[PDB]
Amino acid sequence: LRPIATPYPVKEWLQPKRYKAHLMGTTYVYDFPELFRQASSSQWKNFSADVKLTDDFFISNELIEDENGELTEVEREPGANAIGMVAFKITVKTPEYPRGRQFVVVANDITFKIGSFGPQEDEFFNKVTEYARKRGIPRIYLAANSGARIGMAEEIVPLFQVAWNDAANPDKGFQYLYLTSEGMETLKKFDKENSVLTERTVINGEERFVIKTIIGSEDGLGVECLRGSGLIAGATSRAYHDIFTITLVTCRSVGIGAYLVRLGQRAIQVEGQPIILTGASALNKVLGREVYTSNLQLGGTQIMYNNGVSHLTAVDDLAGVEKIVEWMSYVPAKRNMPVPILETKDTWDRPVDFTPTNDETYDVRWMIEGRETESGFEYGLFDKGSFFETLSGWAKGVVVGRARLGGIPLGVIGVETRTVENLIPADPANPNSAETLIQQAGQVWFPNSAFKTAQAINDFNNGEQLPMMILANWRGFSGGQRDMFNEVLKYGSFIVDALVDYKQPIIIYIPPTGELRGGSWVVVDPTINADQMEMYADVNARAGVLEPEGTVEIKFRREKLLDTMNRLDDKYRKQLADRERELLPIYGQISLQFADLHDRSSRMVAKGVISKELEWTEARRFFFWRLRRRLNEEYLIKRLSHQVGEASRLEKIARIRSWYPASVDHEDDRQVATWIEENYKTLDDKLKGLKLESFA
Amino acid sequence: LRPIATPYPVKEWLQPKRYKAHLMGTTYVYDFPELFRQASSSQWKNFSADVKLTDDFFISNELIEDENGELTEVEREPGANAIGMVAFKITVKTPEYPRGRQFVVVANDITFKIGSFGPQEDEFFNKVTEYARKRGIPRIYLAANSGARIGMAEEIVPLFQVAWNDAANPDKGFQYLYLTSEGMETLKKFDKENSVLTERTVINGEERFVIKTIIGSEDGLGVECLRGSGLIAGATSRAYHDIFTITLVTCRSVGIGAYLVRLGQRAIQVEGQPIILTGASALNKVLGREVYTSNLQLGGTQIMYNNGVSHLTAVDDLAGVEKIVEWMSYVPAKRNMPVPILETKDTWDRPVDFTPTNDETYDVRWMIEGRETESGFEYGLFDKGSFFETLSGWAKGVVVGRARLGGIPLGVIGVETRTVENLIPADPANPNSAETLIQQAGQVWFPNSAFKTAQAINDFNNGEQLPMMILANWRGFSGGQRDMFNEVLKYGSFIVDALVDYKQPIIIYIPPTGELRGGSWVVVDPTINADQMEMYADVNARAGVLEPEGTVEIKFRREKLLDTMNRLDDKYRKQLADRERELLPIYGQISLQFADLHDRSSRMVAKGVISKELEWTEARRFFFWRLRRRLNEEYLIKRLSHQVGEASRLEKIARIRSWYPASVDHEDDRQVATWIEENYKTLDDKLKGLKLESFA
Ligand SMILES: O=C(c1c2ccccc2cc2ccccc12)N1CCC(N2CCC[C@@H](C(=O)N3CCOCC3)C2)CC1
Ligand SMILES: O=C(c1c2ccccc2cc2ccccc12)N1CCC(N2CCC[C@@H](C(=O)N3CCOCC3)C2)CC1
Repeated sequence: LRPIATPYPVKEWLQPKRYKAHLMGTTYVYDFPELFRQASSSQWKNFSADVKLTDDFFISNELIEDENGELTEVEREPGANAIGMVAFKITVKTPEYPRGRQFVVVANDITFKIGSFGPQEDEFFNKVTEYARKRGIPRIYLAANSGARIGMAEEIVPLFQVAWNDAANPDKGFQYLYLTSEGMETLKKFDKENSVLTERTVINGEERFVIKTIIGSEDGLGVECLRGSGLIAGATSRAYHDIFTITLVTCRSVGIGAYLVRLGQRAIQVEGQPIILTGASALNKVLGREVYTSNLQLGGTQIMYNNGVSHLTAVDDLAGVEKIVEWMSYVPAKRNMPVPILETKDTWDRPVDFTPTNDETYDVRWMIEGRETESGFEYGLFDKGSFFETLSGWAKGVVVGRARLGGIPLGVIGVETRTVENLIPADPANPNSAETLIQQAGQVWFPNSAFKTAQAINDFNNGEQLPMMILANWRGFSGGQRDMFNEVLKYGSFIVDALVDYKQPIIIYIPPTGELRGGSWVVVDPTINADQMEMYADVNARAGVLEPEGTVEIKFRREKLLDTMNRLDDKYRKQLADRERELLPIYGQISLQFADLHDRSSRMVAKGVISKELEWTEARRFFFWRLRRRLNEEYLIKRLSHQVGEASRLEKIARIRSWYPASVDHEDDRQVATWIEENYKTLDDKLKGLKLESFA
Repeated sequence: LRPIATPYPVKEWLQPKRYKAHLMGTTYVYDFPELFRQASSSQWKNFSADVKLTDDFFISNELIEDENGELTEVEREPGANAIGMVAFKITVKTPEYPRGRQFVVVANDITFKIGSFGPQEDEFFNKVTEYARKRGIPRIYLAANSGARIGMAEEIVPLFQVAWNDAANPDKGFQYLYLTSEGMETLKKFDKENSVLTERTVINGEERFVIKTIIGSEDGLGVECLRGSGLIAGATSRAYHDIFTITLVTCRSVGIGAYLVRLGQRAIQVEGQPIILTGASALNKVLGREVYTSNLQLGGTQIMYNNGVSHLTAVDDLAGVEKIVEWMSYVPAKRNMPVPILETKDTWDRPVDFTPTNDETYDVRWMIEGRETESGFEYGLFDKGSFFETLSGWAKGVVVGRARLGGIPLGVIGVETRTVENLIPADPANPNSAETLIQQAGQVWFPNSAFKTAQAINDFNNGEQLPMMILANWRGFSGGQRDMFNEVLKYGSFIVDALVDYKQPIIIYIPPTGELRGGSWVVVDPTINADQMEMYADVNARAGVLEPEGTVEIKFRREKLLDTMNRLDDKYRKQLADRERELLPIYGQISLQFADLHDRSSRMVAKGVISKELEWTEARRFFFWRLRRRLNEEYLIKRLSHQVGEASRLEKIARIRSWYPASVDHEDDRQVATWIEENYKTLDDKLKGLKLESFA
């Protein structure tokens, strides 16, 4: 016992495994539920400081397999785990779910066989994933591992013999490995006969048992660990489409560990804990030369957070747990439950204060969440303090996060107007390599930002099941050689695929000072998914195939411009060339103005390509009710889908709207949401009555 | 008329549009059905040279919209198209479908408004896509366009007026654009009142109508073209998952044209025809300096074929049409029809001649299709002349193509053992750029090859609906800094997602001299999709978590090695150090051999991670019947799925197998396929009898 004379018992002595986990720079597995309790309690303090919490607000129950391999809840002492994988069922009362919400936490025990994955850990991880999926509840994975387990048939080590070419000269080589009769008998005696595959031959009177294959009695030596890794990789790929999956890299994640991080998509990486495939030491042995000095050069935050493999970084385990808990606050309690509404001091009924100007640089985050000013806080489009930005280390030209609109949680995609830089590191493995700094202008989709946009859309859709708003402001895709060669077309196409798959309301809004041109409009147009998408343009927004300079270059050429000079200039109507030179700069400005006059939201409304033209200051009030009306109609569309089996979305929606009182303006979002919420139980009775269904 | 005195009528004079298309270096739209007829006739000649074909073997009928916008077949003169998009319904008798197969060909008319996409071309393209999809038939798109159509309100051009700050000095600036009463009246007279949005003001006695927005009377000027582009982009994204989609880049594909190429995935690019977003001329104007000299620098084959955006290149239009027709020969006639069997002179019943050796370099294509030798042709795993390689210009470390196994079409993925190089071009837009040459060793998955593998899997699955064979031979993923930073984890994960989605039989086969290690096994293990996947290892294959050098380094260290010296060496059992130095190189070899003895297919069988260990020479005979048995059982599984609605795959398969005569060995593929094919109609009666179904 060390240290002596402490006020309370030495927890690292009662369970020496806690000390081992600590010695490896990570939280001991059994102490993670306590971190979730601390993080959950902080959520309450930040929400309503006056709330009196009691320990019954949070329950953690360890899940273990029974005799028939079925998961069951247990209350046992920490460190009793017979396998290197542990799980907990968490039931927490949160500000968004005051009566309780549930989730599962799976974790590697780094103190158990270095946190390696053997067949038993793989089958348990899979069982826990299926458990989460069956219930529709989130699956949190805490990664702290050495990858797939490795071994050798340790029983064959003291028994094997070598068929030397020349016994007196070992250096001269060997023919094969073999066992003797006494070697064979040793295996027979310990019931390990099938540990080797032998072939008997007689050499100079003595019978040799030529080892043809070594199998081993102990399970979890090789391929069986690789099979199990495959099983859990496929399980995670499926879980991502079904439930909310998130991973916290808590010590290091190797091989299958690294793949699991990616397959669950949403990842929080603790500073200094690497996500690696092959370690730096092993790589130097493969390369010959001592190339790398740390695993952080391969899988640190400097790699993974900059990549977008790590969505967020955390200073320590508790910060990571706090970020999981914060992220989950935007997510339904379970699959297909409504998005969790959480109204704060910042009500829907107010104008938007922060307004962008064409002559001034702005951070898009100011439009999203507002900004502090010497003269007071300028509120933005979304609820004050609700913006939770993710993928913040990668493709900084797009800003992705979760936010709340008068309490309604949603995914937000905004455009960074400021030029962004990123540094490609020099790989020590190549002596003829140097670090490159890449600049990328704002309001242009590059391969990385196109990938980030698609990624964000998919992550809001799967598991999170959130509605979305895109504050669309792109001049197009980068069509230059570098970006075309770097497959910008592929990444842009992922955006289309991501929108086709979206199952919740989408709002595309071209903001004030914003533009949506050529290829950028194509990839985000509401006809991609008419069931979910809707588009709005601000009165101060712009849109067209080309920018005014482009339109003029193709459609308002010199002959058209000179004819305009002939019409509008008294002097024009060699003495022409001198007036041409004088007039040309201002007539170029006239044609640019003529072109820009087509690019207005009024033309967008006239041509029916936008639902409405909006005023930014009034957008919060408009979108709050539009979204709230939309969530309600979508709820009723889903109920109707059960009650028929075969009807189109247009048919379902028209039927639901036929139920509204004749006095109800179908175009009034507030009136429509107010009537539905006043009649959920009445509409339910209407639906239960429609159960006069027998259709072939 | 030019030229005079030709033997037959001058087709470029009868229809001057044919000459226009030719002048732009492309085939005239109406002449494309003839290219499909020529290509189809060549298919027959290559299959059975003696076949007598008559014109009734090929039928092309143009599709146009009727009064109610419904597609109908027409026989009209070429060049009569009122829109810049044309379509044809093709009915061809091919070697794999001698009674006929159908498909639709959509194409831009480059002679109609420069092949630009206006709202009418967009609605027609979408209508044709839906037509193809409803019928399950392939959709071939021939791209020859200038992207979305652009325009201005040409009626406002001679009418507009400028509110000069100082009329005598135009250079001093202007306030706004306006119309006069006579300008307003001109619009009123021609029923174009809504061409502008005006606001009347009186300035110095004269009434000015301030132009606030220009709308225009003509449709297809801007945003409406962008909306239509969005519609067709989403339509193509959906079509790719539903039917066989392919695109031939026949002149140039701009903006939406480029996106359509990618969204349909499978693309054949004719040499010298660019896939661009923004042209070189427009880019130089944006950049200031004359940076690019050709659109080929942005979207030529040197970019797109090297990228994997273009799956194949073609020397001319007919070569492209020939490649479409060849690709389609592996594809079912329509969605959910069986894969087209095509037996050739190369029967299933033969050994595999080409065998790889560890001491010699080989091209994996020799294992796939065989190779010519001075002593005769050495047959490979698949049918002679059946290997159709695609994505051949990109990530050359993986070899992807379609092939036939005793007539059975399937997708093949093989590993290039030879080191591959690729040149990243220097972008002229950046003066501080130089071309980089990247070497990548064989049997290692890099970001590009991981992406290509996933891409291939998805392209075999969607629309092609083919079974697949992966001749798995990877040592792992590249875990170095460069590849980790270039998101190898993301690309590797796409492989898992692609396998989870696979709906046809998969065979994973570790070939002779081949290995499957660590991360490479994980990503391809059959537990990822047990309903479709199966794994086999050759008797001369190897597999383990690490390579023997790695296993020794972690599990057969110096203390274990010295104990072995103590046991096996008479002299060992400072005088120790000298013997240690002598023994160490050979004892390192012993431990490497000990480790390798675990890596055998016998351990894989023993541990139940492979279905069987195989002999390469006998693989063709084995796989032919395994695949044929599998296709049959899968057919019966689908029929049963209709007749119940709710039963697991394990339940369905066990039930189908309960129908086999008691004498039938369920493990005998040939006997199982022979019995099913002898009883399809009997099993059908059994299924029709199971239609005593009323389950709640
Ligand atoms: O409207 C024009 C256009 C001009 C725009 C600005 C100045 C001069 C122009 C000249 C043009 C001449 C003819 C057609 C279009 C023109 N476009 C051409 C450029 C298009 N881009 C959209 C955003 C990405 C841009 C791009 O590809 N880049 C710019 C940044 O990265 C390198 C390459 C180009 C936008 C449409
Ligand atoms: O088995 C070993 C291993 C050794 C292999 C060969 C020589 C020396 C080794 C030393 C090792 C020491 C400790 C663990 C594993 C070792 N592995 C470590 C390397 C693993 N790679 C699989 C294929 C890709 C390889 C890789 O990441 N590269 C190689 C090519 O590109 C750059 C980086 C490494 C394979 C597993």
